[PDB]
Amino acid sequence: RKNKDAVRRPQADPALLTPRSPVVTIMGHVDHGKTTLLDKFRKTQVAAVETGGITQHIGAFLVSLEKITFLDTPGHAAFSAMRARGAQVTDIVVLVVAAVMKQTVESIQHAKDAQVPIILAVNKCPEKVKKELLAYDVVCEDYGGDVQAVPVSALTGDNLMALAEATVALAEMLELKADPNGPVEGTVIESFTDKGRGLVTTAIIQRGTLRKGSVLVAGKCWAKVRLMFDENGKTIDEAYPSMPVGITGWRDLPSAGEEILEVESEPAREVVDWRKYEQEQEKGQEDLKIIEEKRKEHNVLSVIIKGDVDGSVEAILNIIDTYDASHECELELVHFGVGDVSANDVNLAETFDGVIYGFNVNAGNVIQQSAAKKGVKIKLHKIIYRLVEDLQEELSSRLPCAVEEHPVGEASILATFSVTEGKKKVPVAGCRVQKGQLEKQKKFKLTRNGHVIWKGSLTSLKHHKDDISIVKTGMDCGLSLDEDNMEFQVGDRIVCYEEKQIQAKTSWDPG
Amino acid sequence: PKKPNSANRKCCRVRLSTGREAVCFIPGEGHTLQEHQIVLVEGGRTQDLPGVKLTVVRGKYDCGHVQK
RNA sequence: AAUAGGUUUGGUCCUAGCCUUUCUAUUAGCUCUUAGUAAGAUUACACAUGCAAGCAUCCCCGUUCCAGUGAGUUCACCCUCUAAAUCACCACGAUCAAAAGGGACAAGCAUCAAGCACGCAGCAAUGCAGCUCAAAACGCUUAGCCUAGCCACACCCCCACGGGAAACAGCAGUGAUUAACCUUUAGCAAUAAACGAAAGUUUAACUAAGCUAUACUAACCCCAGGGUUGGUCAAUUUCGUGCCAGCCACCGCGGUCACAC
RNA sequence: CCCCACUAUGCUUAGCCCUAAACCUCAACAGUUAAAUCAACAAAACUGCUCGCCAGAACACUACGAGCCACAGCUUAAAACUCAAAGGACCUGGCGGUGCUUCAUAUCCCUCUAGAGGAGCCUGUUCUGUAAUCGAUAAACCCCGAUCAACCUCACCACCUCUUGCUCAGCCUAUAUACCGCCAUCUUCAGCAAACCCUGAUGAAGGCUACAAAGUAAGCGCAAGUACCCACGUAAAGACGUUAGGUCAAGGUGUAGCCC
RNA sequence: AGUAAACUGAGAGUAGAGUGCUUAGUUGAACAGGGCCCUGAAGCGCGUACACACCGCCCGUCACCCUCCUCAAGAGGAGACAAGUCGUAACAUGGUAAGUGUACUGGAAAGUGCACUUGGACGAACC
Ligand SMILES: Nc1nc2c(ncn2[C@@H]2O[C@H](COP(=O)(O)OP(=O)(O)OP(=O)(O)O)[C@@H](O)[C@H]2O)c(=O)[nH]1
Ligand SMILES: [Mg+2]
Ligand SMILES: [Mg+2]
Ligand SMILES: [Mg+2]
Ligand SMILES: [Mg+2]
Ligand SMILES: [Mg+2]
Ligand SMILES: [Mg+2]
Ligand SMILES: [Mg+2]
Ligand SMILES: [Mg+2]
Ligand SMILES: [Mg+2]
Ligand SMILES: [Mg+2]
Ligand SMILES: [Mg+2]
Ligand SMILES: [Mg+2]
Ligand SMILES: [Mg+2]
Ligand SMILES: [Mg+2]
Ligand SMILES: [Mg+2]
Ligand SMILES: [Mg+2]
Ligand SMILES: [Mg+2]
Ligand SMILES: [Mg+2]
Ligand SMILES: [Mg+2]
Ligand SMILES: [Mg+2]
Ligand SMILES: [Mg+2]
Ligand SMILES: [Mg+2]
Ligand SMILES: [Mg+2]
Ligand SMILES: [Mg+2]
Ligand SMILES: [Mg+2]
Ligand SMILES: [Mg+2]
Ligand SMILES: [Mg+2]
Ligand SMILES: [Mg+2]
Ligand SMILES: [Mg+2]
Ligand SMILES: [Mg+2]
Repeated sequence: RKNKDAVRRPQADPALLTPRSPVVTIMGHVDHGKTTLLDKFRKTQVAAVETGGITQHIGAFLVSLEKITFLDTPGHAAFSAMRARGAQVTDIVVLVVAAVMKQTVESIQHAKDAQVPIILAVNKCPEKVKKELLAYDVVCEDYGGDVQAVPVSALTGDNLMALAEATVALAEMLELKADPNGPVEGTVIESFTDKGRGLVTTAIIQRGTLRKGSVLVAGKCWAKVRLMFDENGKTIDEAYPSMPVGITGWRDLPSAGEEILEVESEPAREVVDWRKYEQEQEKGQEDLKIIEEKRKEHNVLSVIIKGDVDGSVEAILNIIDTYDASHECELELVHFGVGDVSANDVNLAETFDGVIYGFNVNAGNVIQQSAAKKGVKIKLHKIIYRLVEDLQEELSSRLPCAVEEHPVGEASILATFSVTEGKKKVPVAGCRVQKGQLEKQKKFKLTRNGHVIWKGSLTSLKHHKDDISIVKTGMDCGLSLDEDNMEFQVGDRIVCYEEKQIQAKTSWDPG
Repeated sequence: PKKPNSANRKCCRVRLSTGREAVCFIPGEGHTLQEHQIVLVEGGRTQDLPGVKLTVVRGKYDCGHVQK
């Protein structure tokens, strides 16, 4: 098939290059003050207005100090891809460390992968932090390293001015320039479905100027740009390089992090078609292999996922894929999607006896009533770790009960008798209780020099021609089993035990 | 299939958009249909399969084309 | 169903069903160069946003129209009577057309056969006990229709004081849903409507554009794909397969020499 | 099913039940035999008028609803899933524990003679066994391919050896369900059939009566001739076909398969 | 009928090998009459749901799977799938002719009683 793909333009000519604003991404560990620092820079407060005070989305804001594009990456271990995406699209990384953690190390690794300058922000103020970072290849100027370290206090707004000065100086040193003309090149930061504006994508422009009516393609998707808005929702008539923008008009929802390229006209579709064909071919090859492998031969939790944005859905799916307890319980992902819980999700859950998990999405009264009618369980969460805990609870519920065996008593056989009762010969074991006590209700097991011979309950417990339920220590008792095949010797042992069912918890750990 | 034909016709039970479960034949040599996958099913009975009156449209949704 | 054809059987004749051949529409697969024109959500489910009703020396008039949808459904047609409206004003009338009265008026089900007051007389009091129905009453289900267009609805409670609640079945657009999916264009320059005495103003009506092989028309120096090839039915060489993989609208093919994969 | 005994029941009276292959499966009334009579069979073809009924098979004399003196009931009576048929009447053949008649001439029975099945042995086969063939294997296999295996024969097994090899290679490798070649069998039959013609309304099909009524028939077979001792008898002969009958191991050969 | 029976000889093939095969001869019988009852054949018919043709076809009960329907989800029914099992009910006078209504009975097709039908036959002069 002819190659109709739309490819990225060659690197811009030096004459066409024009200076642009810098893209700075704030990365770090959970509760290291990234959101608070961004709030202080933005002159607005949004850390307080959050569900649990956790940043669960990657947002881009155009701050005017000069102008910078700040990207707030989540600090949680769940949204690793999100952080990576920021590293892929950023020009400068502000690594915020509270006065080094796992996610800080991961963000450092992402920045090294992206080959991007790093500015250290010692929040909550330091020398110990720099000395530790020496191990992680982050060397401060005090230690002869290029990385600039700035101690700051985001809560009190201390030393932030010098932090901004260092960011501006590093941006000037980088000399970030791009072509503000020609076909548009950009990257998707997020994609979601607004009930009023359709499929919307938060993107960052890397090259060219985006305008209303521009035809864009991203992955298997394409759009005719209908509305370009900012973080506040106001329409913007142009999108210069290094400018966040919410673009509406996508015929299909692009995956987060996919490149966006402008094309000449809608009959774009061909390009999309070609890409689809390519993907099909790849899948087809895999299919062929599997099919050939077949032809040469010749406790199930099903979960629906509905998230507000594709990035959160991807993070949840990555968490799900880290499931390793398939032996005890099998976790099947029936369907994942973006948007509020809908009729198709309810039907899918009902069909497979699954459970719907809704991350930052709603469910109307009609949907809830339908789910109640069909026996579907919708579980709406606003925090990712709450959803993880709920999924773990469901998995544990699917797990069978674990029987705990507690020893109750022990008796040693002394003699074997044959009693003729009801025309039947019953073998009776005369046993002396050594430690503990024996109870009729509690189960018993037979031990022969350490080997386990029988497991069950006595058919008749009798002492001194009288039936007694509990024999104390040192009491003789004749024991008769329900199994006639069991042979009683002179030196056999009997161990009594009580069995209690206990709740079993999933062995899978999200970390 | 019913006599006198003999084969192992590749079929799949699917729940339709109408909420009804039905058996659909999967035409073509080799398929990779799995549980929870979405397909487009059309009419046209399979002659040798009693009770099968549907057919999966190859090349739509999760059902790819026949690999050459 | 026709100029008919294949198919019951060891075979023939008859009856009969099913399918084929033809023409459309929608969707799907594969494919697709241009121009003109026509047509264009699946859904009476929910709607972000922007616009869609002004004019005018103040009062008035219009916003009851146009535009939309097909949920509901023998309010549509003919006759009689006569409102509102136009003919400046009466027209001692014409045109147009409400309400009211009479008649006519979709499909399936009789395993819907009885409805249960459905009639008449009298000025009234009141009296008679009747009225409809197998020539389909009563009832249930389905459906917009008889297309220069007409009927019905306008978020639901048939209505809408009121209540539920805060309404795109106006245009552009979106969510959900479906196999089904047009631009968040411009102008009042033409016509139509509203207003004004008028120059004129307003109009998502409309006009001129946008997208789409859904259709028709026409063309291209280069640019062609889709289906089919056992019979019906136009058209197969060689390999591989070996009742397996697979194909078929019907009859059927495939078990080592396959015109059927 | 056959025999014996006995009851409900068959009968009477009074109510019910309301069904039948309740069929003469042929509606009532009026009329025609004119023709264009007429799918087939049946009990000829029709016309006018009216009523009742029917619309692929099966589901289904069913379910539900309704009505009934009926309570395991009767009447009316569907639908879903399924199939490409179901069905009616015929033609030819086979078959019948099918009728009538005539026969069987080593023959079906009663009969006549000698045997087999019982014993030992020879030999073949099945089964078992072995490292150790193959094929026939109901009549129509079983002293059969063999008018013939100690080596050879030999195609089997074990071990060893050779690679353009006795052969312008070879294979007893698979397929007798691709065949030729030679045969078994009905056959201890007498039919097969070209080319015509006629009947069936020009259907599959059928085609004889001698005081004759649609058959004629070349040819094959029977028969006749021929061999042995006759003209008798015995041989030989014995068509088309049947059993995908036997043989790929007499030989040849299609296809497929091995070539240190 | 020079048949059966008994006895003797020779040939083929082998280097040798059969109680085997082929062949010649010798002695040499008994019954041969009744019957259509048994098994078949022919002539004329009759029936036929078989047609690779009675070694045919075919019916019902007792498992699994699949679709649909009626249901107090357990179950029943129908159809397909088609097995195995128990019989052989129907198709020929199907071996008790078949069937309708109805009643009773039975593992199952089905059996029997009563009346009805030919969608059976009775062989079609006398004998
Ligand atoms: N002592 C001190 N505390 C601070 C300072 N800045 C911020 N904080 C606190 O630290 C917390 C930082 O957590 P977040 O606001 O969620 O910012 P974050 O590091 O991005 O955390 P995530 O969004 O979950 O990744 C805030 O709740 C502040 O209260 C500071 O300068 N000094
Ligand atoms: Mg934070
Ligand atoms: Mg509708
Ligand atoms: Mg009913
Ligand atoms: Mg309607
Ligand atoms: Mg609405
Ligand atoms: Mg209303
Ligand atoms: Mg609209
Ligand atoms: Mg949409
Ligand atoms: Mg369309
Ligand atoms: Mg005017
Ligand atoms: Mg008796
Ligand atoms: Mg009497
Ligand atoms: Mg009678
Ligand atoms: Mg009856
Ligand atoms: Mg009944
Ligand atoms: Mg009933
Ligand atoms: Mg003996
Ligand atoms: Mg042998
Ligand atoms: Mg053999
Ligand atoms: Mg030897
Ligand atoms: Mg050899
Ligand atoms: Mg043969
Ligand atoms: Mg002879
Ligand atoms: Mg002769
Ligand atoms: Mg054979
Ligand atoms: Mg053989
Ligand atoms: Mg019988
Ligand atoms: Mg009988
Ligand atoms: Mg009887
Ligand atoms: Mg009895």
